[PDB]
Amino acid sequence: ARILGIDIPNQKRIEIALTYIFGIGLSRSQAILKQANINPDKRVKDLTEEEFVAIRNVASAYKIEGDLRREIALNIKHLSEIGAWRGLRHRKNLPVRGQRTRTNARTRKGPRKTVANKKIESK
Amino acid sequence: LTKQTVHGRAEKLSGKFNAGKAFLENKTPKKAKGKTEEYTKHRSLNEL
Amino acid sequence: SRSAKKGAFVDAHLLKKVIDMNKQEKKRPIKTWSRRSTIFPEFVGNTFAVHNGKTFINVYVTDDMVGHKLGEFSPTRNFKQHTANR
Amino acid sequence: NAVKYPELKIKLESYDSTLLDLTTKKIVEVVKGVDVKIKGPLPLPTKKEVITIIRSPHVDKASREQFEKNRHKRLMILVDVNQGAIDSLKRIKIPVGVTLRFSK
Amino acid sequence: MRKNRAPKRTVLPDPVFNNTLVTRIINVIMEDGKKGLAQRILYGAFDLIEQRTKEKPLTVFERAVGNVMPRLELRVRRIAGSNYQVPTEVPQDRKIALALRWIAMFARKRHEKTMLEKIANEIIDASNNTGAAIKKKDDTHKMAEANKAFAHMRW
Amino acid sequence: QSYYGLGRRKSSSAKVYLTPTQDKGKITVNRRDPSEYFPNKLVIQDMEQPLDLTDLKKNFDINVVVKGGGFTGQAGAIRLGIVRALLQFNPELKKILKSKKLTTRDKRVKERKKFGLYGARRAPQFTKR
Amino acid sequence: AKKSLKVKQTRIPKFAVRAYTRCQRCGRARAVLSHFGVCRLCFRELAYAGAIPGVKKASW
RNA sequence: GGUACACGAAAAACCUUACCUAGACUUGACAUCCUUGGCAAAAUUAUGGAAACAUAAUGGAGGUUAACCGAGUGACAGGU
RNA sequence: CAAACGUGCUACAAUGGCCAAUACAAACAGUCGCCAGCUUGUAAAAGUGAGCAAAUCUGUAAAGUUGGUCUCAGUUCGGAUUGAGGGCUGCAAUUCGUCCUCAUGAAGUCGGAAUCACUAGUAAUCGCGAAUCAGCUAUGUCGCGGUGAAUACGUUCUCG
Ligand SMILES: [Mg+2]
Ligand SMILES: [Mg+2]
Ligand SMILES: [Mg+2]
Ligand SMILES: [Mg+2]
Ligand SMILES: [Mg+2]
Ligand SMILES: [Mg+2]
Ligand SMILES: [Mg+2]
Ligand SMILES: [Mg+2]
Ligand SMILES: [Mg+2]
Ligand SMILES: [Mg+2]
Ligand SMILES: [Mg+2]
Ligand SMILES: [Mg+2]
Ligand SMILES: [Mg+2]
Ligand SMILES: [Mg+2]
Ligand SMILES: [Mg+2]
Ligand SMILES: [Mg+2]
Ligand SMILES: [Zn+2]
Repeated sequence: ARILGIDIPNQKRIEIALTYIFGIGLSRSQAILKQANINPDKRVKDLTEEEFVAIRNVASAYKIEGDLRREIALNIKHLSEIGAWRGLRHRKNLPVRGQRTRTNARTRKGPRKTVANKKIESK
Repeated sequence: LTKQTVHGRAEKLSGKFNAGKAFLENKTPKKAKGKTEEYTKHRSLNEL
Repeated sequence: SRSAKKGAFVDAHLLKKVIDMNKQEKKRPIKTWSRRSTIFPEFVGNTFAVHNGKTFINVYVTDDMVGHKLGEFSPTRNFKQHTANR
Repeated sequence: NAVKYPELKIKLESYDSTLLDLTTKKIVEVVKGVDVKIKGPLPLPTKKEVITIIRSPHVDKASREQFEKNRHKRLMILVDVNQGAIDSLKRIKIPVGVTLRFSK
Repeated sequence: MRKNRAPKRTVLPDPVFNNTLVTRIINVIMEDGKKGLAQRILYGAFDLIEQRTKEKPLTVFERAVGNVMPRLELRVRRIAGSNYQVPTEVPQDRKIALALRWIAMFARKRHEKTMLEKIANEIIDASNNTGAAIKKKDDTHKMAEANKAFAHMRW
Repeated sequence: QSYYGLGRRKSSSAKVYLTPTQDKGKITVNRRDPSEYFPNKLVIQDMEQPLDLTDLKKNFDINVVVKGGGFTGQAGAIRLGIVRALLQFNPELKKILKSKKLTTRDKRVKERKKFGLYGARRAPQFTKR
Repeated sequence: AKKSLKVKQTRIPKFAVRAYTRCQRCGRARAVLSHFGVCRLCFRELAYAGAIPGVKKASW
């Protein structure tokens, strides 16, 4: 569309269109929506320039969607440049919080790389 | 062109360390174990 | 996470040694068993020997490591390679 | 003539049932042998607690038995008592199991 | 190894069109134990049928379900390799029941939209002997006709 | 001359009051319109199932008090309640009502969960291997 | 190592959260009924002798 | 194997805990029997302390030793 | 923690997602507790604070009914993972507590060979309570109720 480099679907309502932006989710989209007073359920294609400037202004007032990626990136580098054990745990692509790593937590380990289970000839 | 800096952390957390240190120096040994008290019996025939 | 009213937490044994050790110029590693003490602004510049479980690993605190817990910058277990079962 | 106690609300509870009925019969008989208008020996719902315990010592959680303990409850409210009833109330001797909740 | 024949629960006459069979198909489309939801879905489809076919919904439903009802049933009987099938005459109760089960099963797989229109289209598509349930009935009938020889031996 | 009936089903009482009237029955459940007290999911006919095949033209004013259960269980209670009140006005009605088995407590209640089982009759998955 | 833990449990600890409940007849630590202060396998023996008034077998 | 695998465990941050690394103890943290006295154990405040534990303090309910507080003392206690 | 298996939860959706209004339970538990109402807070919760030693007071029932919207998309599905800010318990939450808010949005569109349970208030499903417990991704265990099915012709095969 016209809001920064994001191309919000044209045939979709504005409150979901704001979610399509990286730095704006759903709850925060409603906050901008209520604050700007623009009524929801108004398809973005059937919207005028008067709303397109106010919404951009409040979005600019909030944290820029493009800066958040580098903000998370600096934070990981900030965590790794300290030498924290949590940083180390985030370092080797493993659960950072307290999640178990015995039989689960594959969403951070990608696909399974099947090895060879021990050979049991009986005892 | 740079708008100086708006980060640096510290300051915000600094107030938190001050709050924690003030608590630690405040610490009063108010050790206790309980709440409501009395009204604890099984009654009788008021004299048997 | 940790509440506001409570604030931070040090055992106050580590705090007393740090105050004494900062005044003394010829500082040496401080042997602390308290992995539970959060790093306070005054800790900056000192070095500590946190008990990993077996030995005392030396950590040099900076103006950046401020805020987390003193045991968080040291490990406790070690795993580096498996072994083919079959 | 006097009262000295209006609305004497006797409450009964016990782990056993037959003893509870027996105590109500004895209480009613004495209190009607004196000049008191008993409202009636009404029954209250019995609070039942159940504890589940595994039979086996080490393994087999599936085999677990159960036990129960019923708190049978009754209510009895006396309108006017007076010394004539109260003094006779001293010689009642309530079997241990029954528990009294005299509320004056 | 049982020697006892199971009892049967009542079928209940329908509450609208007074056609028992409606309650059966309601129970068939049941999912998650929602009696309410299922009635609504089904009843909405008759209203769509009115809007489209301009005829009585009960008559259309009978014309669809009665046309779908099969005649022969193929029971699997293995001896040594594979199974030689055996065509047997299915009872009247099972005839309606099997018809209803197929109607629902091909209805919850159509490319259409909300299952109201989905299920509505299947029944109207089955009143003219051209649909998905029809093909299933056609296939089993042809399989039975092909395996006519072994019908004499059952067990 | 009113009539009283007490039905029950799934731990749900019922107090049905049969009052002679000649100005439309005006079915009523717990001082509220039946269409609002029930999901009106066509459940209203059921309670009237024994009051339909005989008659409702006698315009019996119904005063229903039900306290307990869900909504089908409450409906089951009043049908039995309607039938039990019906057993005081023209004992002939009983015969035909007995036939359809509309004068019997359903006796069906939810079973107790058993230990080692995931429900009344369910059981854990069995793994041999 | 049983006797020392039993004695330590009776003794008051230096922190409130350091206090746990152990069976009073035996020394079993886990599966202790606070309603009776008796572990699950002593409660069975006691219940089968009539020592606890009112605990009868259940039929539900 | 069926008859193990949301099992013992109806609650592993400390405690639990039976494991490892360390800092401390030896008729012992707990008990009896014996010669012998009771004019305490607690808890808490100080200093050193990771805390165990030490050195100083209010010296403590009570009942004259009942229970326990001890000394001496070898049989022994103790072992998940 | 390179991996494998068992038992469950959540899903892959319009028999649905979200929002608003709203009707109907049983059982159990409760004075270091249940906590009503009120005030503050986007919320977890905090403060005030009655009532209840209990058929009295407290522990919001949800599915369900109606209305609005989505219009079949890896999406207003799905919630994982990750970053930050908060609340509670507790000396103490980094190893290793959980809850809330914001941010992100993995896989997954019905699952191969082969397997499990169930014969009515049962299967399926929706909530509620208790035990151990200061607190606890118990989705576990033991209980309670709401809605509520389909099928059994027969012993030829299969297991015991
Ligand atoms: Mg964990
Ligand atoms: Mg032992
Ligand atoms: Mg075995
Ligand atoms: Mg431990
Ligand atoms: Mg003295
Ligand atoms: Mg003496
Ligand atoms: Mg031994
Ligand atoms: Mg389960
Ligand atoms: Mg909807
Ligand atoms: Mg009242
Ligand atoms: Mg995909
Ligand atoms: Mg989702
Ligand atoms: Mg944490
Ligand atoms: Mg699809
Ligand atoms: Mg059976
Ligand atoms: Mg399910
Ligand atoms: Zn025990």
